[PDB]
Amino acid sequence: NVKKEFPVNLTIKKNVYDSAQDFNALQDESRNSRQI
Amino acid sequence: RTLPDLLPLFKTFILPLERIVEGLNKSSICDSKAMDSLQMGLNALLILRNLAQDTDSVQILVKDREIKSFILFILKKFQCVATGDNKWQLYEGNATFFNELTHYTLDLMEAISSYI
Amino acid sequence: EEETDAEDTAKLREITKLALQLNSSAQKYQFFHELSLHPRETLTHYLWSSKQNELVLQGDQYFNEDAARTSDIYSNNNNDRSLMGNISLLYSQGRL
Amino acid sequence: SNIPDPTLPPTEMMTRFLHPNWYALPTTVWLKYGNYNSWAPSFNENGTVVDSTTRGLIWLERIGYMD
Amino acid sequence: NNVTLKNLTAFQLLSQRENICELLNLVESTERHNSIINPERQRMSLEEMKKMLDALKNER
Amino acid sequence: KRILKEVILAKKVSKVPINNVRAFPVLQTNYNGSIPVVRA
Amino acid sequence: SEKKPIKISADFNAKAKSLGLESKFSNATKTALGDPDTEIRISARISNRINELERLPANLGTYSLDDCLEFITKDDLSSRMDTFKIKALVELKSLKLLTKQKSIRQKLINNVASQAHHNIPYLRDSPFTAAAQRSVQIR
Amino acid sequence: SKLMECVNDAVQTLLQGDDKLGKVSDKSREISEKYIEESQAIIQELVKLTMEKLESKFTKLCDLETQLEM
Amino acid sequence: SKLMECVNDAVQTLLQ
Amino acid sequence: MGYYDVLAGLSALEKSSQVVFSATELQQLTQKRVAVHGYLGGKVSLADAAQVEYEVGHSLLGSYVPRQQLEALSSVDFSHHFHRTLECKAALETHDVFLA
Amino acid sequence: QTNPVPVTYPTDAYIPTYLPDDKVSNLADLKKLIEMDSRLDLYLTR
Repeated sequence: NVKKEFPVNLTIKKNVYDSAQDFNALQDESRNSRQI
Repeated sequence: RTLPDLLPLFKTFILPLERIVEGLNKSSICDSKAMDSLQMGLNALLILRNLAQDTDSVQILVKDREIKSFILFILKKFQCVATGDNKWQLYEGNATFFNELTHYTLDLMEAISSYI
Repeated sequence: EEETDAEDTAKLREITKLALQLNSSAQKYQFFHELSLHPRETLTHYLWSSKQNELVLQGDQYFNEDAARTSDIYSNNNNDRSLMGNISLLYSQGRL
Repeated sequence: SNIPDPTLPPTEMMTRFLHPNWYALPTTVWLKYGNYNSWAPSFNENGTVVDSTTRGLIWLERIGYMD
Repeated sequence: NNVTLKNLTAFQLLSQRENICELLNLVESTERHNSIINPERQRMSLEEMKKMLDALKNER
Repeated sequence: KRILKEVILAKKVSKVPINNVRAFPVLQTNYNGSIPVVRA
Repeated sequence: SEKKPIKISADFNAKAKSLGLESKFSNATKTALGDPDTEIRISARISNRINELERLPANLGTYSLDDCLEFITKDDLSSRMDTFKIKALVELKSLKLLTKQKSIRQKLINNVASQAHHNIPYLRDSPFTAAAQRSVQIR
Repeated sequence: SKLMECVNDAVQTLLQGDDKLGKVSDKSREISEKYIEESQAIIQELVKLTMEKLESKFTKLCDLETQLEM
Repeated sequence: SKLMECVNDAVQTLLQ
Repeated sequence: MGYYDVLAGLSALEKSSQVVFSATELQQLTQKRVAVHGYLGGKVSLADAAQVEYEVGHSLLGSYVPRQQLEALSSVDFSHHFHRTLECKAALETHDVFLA
Repeated sequence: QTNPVPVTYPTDAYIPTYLPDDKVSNLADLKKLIEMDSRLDLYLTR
């Protein structure tokens, strides 16, 4: 006498529709034939 | 017996139960303090009955005018309910409480029935 | 014998059902008579009992695998913290 | 660690959870003494939560009028 | 057929609320009140009583 | 994407919201340890 | 609207509903997470996210654009090279320790529910819970 | 379940006033009369059912008398 | 809304 | 599998001009739940769990690696392993199909 | 049999004794009928 959400790490994820726009670190050097 | 001055506390919790039961023929448990006092009385009564299931405890209980008078009061209220007297008519909203009460009392009576 | 037993049982059950209906009507009459005798006390009792019963009926709502699987009820932003506050004790008892 | 993969069943928490607010309290017993034994104790209400008439009214409302 | 704390509290609260709502005349219970009275059943029972009374009267 | 691009390019908006993570991921050189293995 | 807005009948399921108490006679409510279809779908999404996280490179430094004030001379080490790597690791490991969190959560919930009638006042003080706890202790 | 909040507020306002309880008492009195009428009807039907029961048991009595004579 | 209207009308009829 | 996949494979390796498609080659290139663990309930028999087939798939080193073994692995070998299995797989599959 | 076989439906019910004797005028007849039924049961069972 607010709802704190899990972080949306957008920088980590990849583009779903056009994956030719991801950062060069995330891309796969296999569509332009540069693996070997 | 081994713990004297234990019965006085239970009597302090049990006699206001007598007053309440007399006032139990109408809606009179509106407040939470009333409900708390009623529940404390019922718990003390059950404790007394469980102890009275033993020889030394019932011997100590018999030598007490207050407990015997309370048992007689509850029995006369039960008789008034049974014979259908117009003096004191139990309000059904309280019946539950009364029910438990009666049972405990009878058990007590059973025990002390050997000493009268 | 079986027919007689079944018939007697059915008749007894019908009579008991009618007796229970009589009890219900009599209890409603008694409530309204008591209200006519002492309105203030019965109305205060009604208000208190309704509040208490509503409080009781809302004691198990966050126990439905939806509140359990999402992080809402475990958040500290809850004004009432009757769930997380136990942790310490539960840890000292080793049960957890 | 011994912790399994999060995609392996089971995955539900409250599958066998019971809150005390549904624990099947004790009530009247409703004994039955033959057919022509009417001067017989019908109930047995020793450690009940609610008395006989209220239990009967509950049964009447929920079961007796189910038809 | 089973009775738990939730069921008991719900039943008691429902009875209380029904009674109070009836006090304020906020409820119309003609169906229940005429299925319990059942005036057809009243007439049937009255005619049965009359027939039984005539039977007892004429046996003498 | 094309609609928004042509809307912004034509200057058909008063202001453009600018909220960007001020970092961006990039690869990193990856060398080996020079202390040889004992291999018991 | 004009007449009585309740109109109680002899059903007890419409009567109970019209006065508010509708779900109060069922044991447990109905939820969405109780079906195996939604469980399979959630598991699929979680597995896909974990796949994507694990297909990332290990050497995943980050240029922070505030390294300007830290005059790095090609020999110093940037104090923020591991910020996206730390977040990736945190998310991956948190996604891999889901069942452990579930188990601890359900232990907490069970051990706090079993003591409802002893720790919560408005449940401990109802006449029915008191009557039941007394009935158990009848010698 | 929203109507009951208004009902509770109305009952509280009733408890606030002083000269409001007499009308409540009179209305409850009339309602009690309604319910005693209902109980009278139920009691009459109970009487009918017990009459039927007694008739059946009376036939049983006649059979028992025949057995005793045998 | 209309709920308060009905409740207050009932209370006024009760008190009059 | 796919025409553009075949082209990407033949271009990864530098032997793209040493391949010639036929008519048919071109026309064909254009086209309950048993409780396994017991962290949440009462575990079912281990025999029942073995009867079911497990498939993690999403992880790379499976669902479990012991502490000592993982702590004492070689990173160069596994980097080359992942480069062979994850990235260079299409080229090797094409080299398995074509190029004798 | 040596026990009364607990059952699931209510086997009896009290009759309320708090009703006004003036308004309800057929309770006495119902209680008389109940007593006669009990007597018939006793006689048959004996």
